[PDB]
Amino acid sequence: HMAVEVCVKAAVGAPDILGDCPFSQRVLLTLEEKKITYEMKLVDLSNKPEWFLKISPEGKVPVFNSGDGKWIADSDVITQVIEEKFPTPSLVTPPEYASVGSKIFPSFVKFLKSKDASDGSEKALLDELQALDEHLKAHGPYISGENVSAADLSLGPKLFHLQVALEHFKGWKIPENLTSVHAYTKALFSRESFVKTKPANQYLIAGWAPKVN
Amino acid sequence: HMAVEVCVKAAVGAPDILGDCPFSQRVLLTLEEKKITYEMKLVDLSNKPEWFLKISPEGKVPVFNSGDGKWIADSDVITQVIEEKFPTPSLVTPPEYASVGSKIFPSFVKFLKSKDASDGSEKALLDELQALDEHLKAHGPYISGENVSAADLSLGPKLFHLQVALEHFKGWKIPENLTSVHAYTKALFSRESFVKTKPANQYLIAGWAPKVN
Repeated sequence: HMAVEVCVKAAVGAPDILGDCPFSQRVLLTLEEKKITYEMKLVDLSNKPEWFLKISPEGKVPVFNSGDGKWIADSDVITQVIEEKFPTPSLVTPPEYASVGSKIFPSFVKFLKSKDASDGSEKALLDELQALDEHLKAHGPYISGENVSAADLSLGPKLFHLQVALEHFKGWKIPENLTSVHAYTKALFSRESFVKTKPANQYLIAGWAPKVN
Repeated sequence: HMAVEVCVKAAVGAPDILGDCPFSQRVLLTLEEKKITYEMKLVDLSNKPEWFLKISPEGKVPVFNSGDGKWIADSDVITQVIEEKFPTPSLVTPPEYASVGSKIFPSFVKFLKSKDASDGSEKALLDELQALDEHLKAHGPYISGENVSAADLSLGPKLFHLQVALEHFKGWKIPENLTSVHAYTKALFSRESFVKTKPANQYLIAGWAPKVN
């Protein structure tokens, strides 16, 4: 029977280069951490190939094959299907810590797209990071203590995008007085799985550039 | 080891009565169709019990246990975790038909909440149902032909809510010139699994009533 497969976003105009999808990176982080043998198939969404449109006709990424031939979409769905089919090593996050940092990504996009300083977007984002800092100071170094879980593989890519896009477009960085957020991103981003699956800053910025204007 | 379990919304003030959650009904429809032995645990969200807040601390429904002790949320996640752990009988919808009727439910809520007739909400909903009718006329009686799949178990509850809430609050019904939508809802709603898991019209209307005003 079939191999384990994942289709993710490639850099625009470079089909052999990994793109900036943070939902695709969550799935890649899961597959790496569980030491599963798989194949990453890159798709340039501005030039959707024949084989891709067969597998995912609505052109959405990521799409995953567990080796059964049935292609499934949505990174929440995918990472949970992976947890069931490949339970060891466990990456289960306790439900008490499931929604930790849930509003950081929407607040990041809100502040990035912003043109007004009286917007309240910066404060709303800062308040969201202050809450994450408090949670990490109390129950860290990761979302669920001493070990990396699913919630980290989801939030990690989102904080990476926040870091690169806000520095480039705004000159804004997660403030250093948020010591627990910083130890968290320092620890998470330096992981063998993150370093491998992270997009080059270049493609992250290029991807966000049209949405900023 | 543990039993298969699902926590769903109960009628407000009646913990022994099945509530109106259409995402919970999708999961119940999946569990019935796959002839899986499970237990439905009812939760009155206006009076969240002790045991429930342990299992799902963010108070969200549905929540599901496949018998491993690990509670999971989101009906898209749940129904796909069920498809992997219990593949026979298959309920896989081909991805080509995955997004069929995707905008019907948001358009229904838009038109229900509406106070203006010049809103364009009615037409937007009608256009969405006309497209579903065309798809069903061409590739029916269900979303994926002759047999019921996952997409039907998702859309079915949504069309049921649309039917009951729009008749009660607006005097609006899916027009009868949409013959394929009607054969579809006639076939789907009469199924042993639907009849069993459907909320009483009463609790559907009561649930929507505060959101209409």
